[PDB]
Amino acid sequence: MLTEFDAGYGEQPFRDLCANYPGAEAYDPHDFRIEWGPIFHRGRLDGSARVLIVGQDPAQHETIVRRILVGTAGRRTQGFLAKLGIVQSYVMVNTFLYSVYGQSGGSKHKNEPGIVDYRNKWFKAVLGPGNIEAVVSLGGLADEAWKAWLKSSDGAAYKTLAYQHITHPTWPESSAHDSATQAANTKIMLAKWNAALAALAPEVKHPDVPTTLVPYGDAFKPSELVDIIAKDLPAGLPAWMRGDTPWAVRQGVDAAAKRRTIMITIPDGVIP
Amino acid sequence: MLTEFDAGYGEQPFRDLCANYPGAEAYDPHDFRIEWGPIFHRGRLDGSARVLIVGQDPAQHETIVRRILVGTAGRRTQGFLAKLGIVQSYVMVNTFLYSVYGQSGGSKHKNEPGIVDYRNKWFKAVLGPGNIEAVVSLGGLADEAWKAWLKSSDGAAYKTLAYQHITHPTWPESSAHDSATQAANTKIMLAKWNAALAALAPEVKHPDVPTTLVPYGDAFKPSELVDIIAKDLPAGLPAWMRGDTPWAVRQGVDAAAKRRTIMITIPDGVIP
Ligand SMILES: O=c1cc[nH]c(=O)[nH]1
Ligand SMILES: O=c1cc[nH]c(=O)[nH]1
Repeated sequence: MLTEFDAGYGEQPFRDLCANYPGAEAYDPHDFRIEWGPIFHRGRLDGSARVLIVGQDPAQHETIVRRILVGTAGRRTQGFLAKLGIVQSYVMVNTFLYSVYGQSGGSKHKNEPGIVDYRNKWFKAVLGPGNIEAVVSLGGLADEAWKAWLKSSDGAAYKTLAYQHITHPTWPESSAHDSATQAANTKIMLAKWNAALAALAPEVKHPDVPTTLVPYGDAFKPSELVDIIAKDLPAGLPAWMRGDTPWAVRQGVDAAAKRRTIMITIPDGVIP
Repeated sequence: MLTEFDAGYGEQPFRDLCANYPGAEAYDPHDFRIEWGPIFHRGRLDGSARVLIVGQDPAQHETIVRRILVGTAGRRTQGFLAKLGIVQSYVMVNTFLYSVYGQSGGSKHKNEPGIVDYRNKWFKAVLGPGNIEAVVSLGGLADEAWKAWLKSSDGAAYKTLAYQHITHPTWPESSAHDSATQAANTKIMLAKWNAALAALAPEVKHPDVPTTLVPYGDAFKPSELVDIIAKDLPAGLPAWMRGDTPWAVRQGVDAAAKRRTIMITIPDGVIP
């Protein structure tokens, strides 16, 4: 009928934010992939947001879509929020603007003023209206990011919020090699996720659709992997860039080659 | 004082346009690369527009920047407009939303009833404010596109509008293989261009900068290759995305793979 899209960052305070973002003076160019520029958010900036997701750092798919959480992690997160009856009314700022280069990480820089101060201005901007009913952090650094926000002047008012530390969507796969232990560490992730949902269900009193909580099983049921909605992607992008199939990856013979190149690859079935 | 960027298409009437665009029902999926989405424009949509550029079709350098004419062609067009003394005050629009898949030139469909009307839907919108001081078409289908606009109801008001059809900026390289023949067709494009500049310059009464008209020589002065300005690119996009060096190309072993894939590689010098 009509196809929805995220107009982007026209309205203040987001215009100045996207107009005045930090570079090498804050993010170390070797430890952070600043070469790809910053990806700022995913979701609503009009106030209709009820849940805030605090993620960790972008990847190759985010680098093309220019929105965060549009890969596997985001697709698992979508379903997580889908269980809360939340289908679009969300906001998702990543901790770090740029991706960590290695597991060396931003954790070497998690308390750097350049990173924290800027991130907090975004926190303040999305929470200002005060329509956020819950907060869900993805992983450890997201947690300390949310905590570091709360110990600040502007953050103190949000200590009563419904924050919830969550394990990082892809811990299973980055923690493990065999697929047995990965599934084993998937079962433990879903368990902790269920705990968080049980904790958050009562506090989200404005869902997009009223839905009674259906807990995760031992593994990811496909119904619980929801494609990113069109309203999240900028004008024109194709629906294969928000689908169930991977379409972006870094390529190179050595670590240097991989850092400079990305390959976009359209899934089979789009072209006749 | 910092970097700029294109908010996107959030103010009407452009958002509804970007929300209701034509797809396979208008652009033939075999002849057009509908697979990458439509790219809508480049430049100003706030009324500051002075020149309308009607280009032909997007390329790889337009599938990423999401803006049209951001490669060699755009950089030549950029240099062209600099001579009219306008450095930002422009609007750029293509004949086709999607790129042509082949050498034919997507002419077989140059008269569709879904392709043409939409292009005109944009024309009416960009001309609506009535501050457009000049029109420049790039190549044959660009030329025929402007004429097709003029033969319509809403277009009738613009037959008096200063218009110059010029050779498509990449005519030299798409014609021949030898450096010499490309070198031979060097002033044949400029000289023909100089006339259009001579013809429009007096009618471009509101430039961004008072500028002395300098006709083209026989070849492209490096100064006549102007990098695309930041305000044209969406928020966050790295400045290597709009530099003097190419950074995107199609790759594959057969024709099918090549249509599905795109390699982006960052130029040397971005990463220390
Ligand atoms: O943006 C992203 C992408 C993957 N994982 C995250 O935590 N954030
Ligand atoms: O946008 C573009 C890019 C290349 N050539 C064109 O005609 N238009």
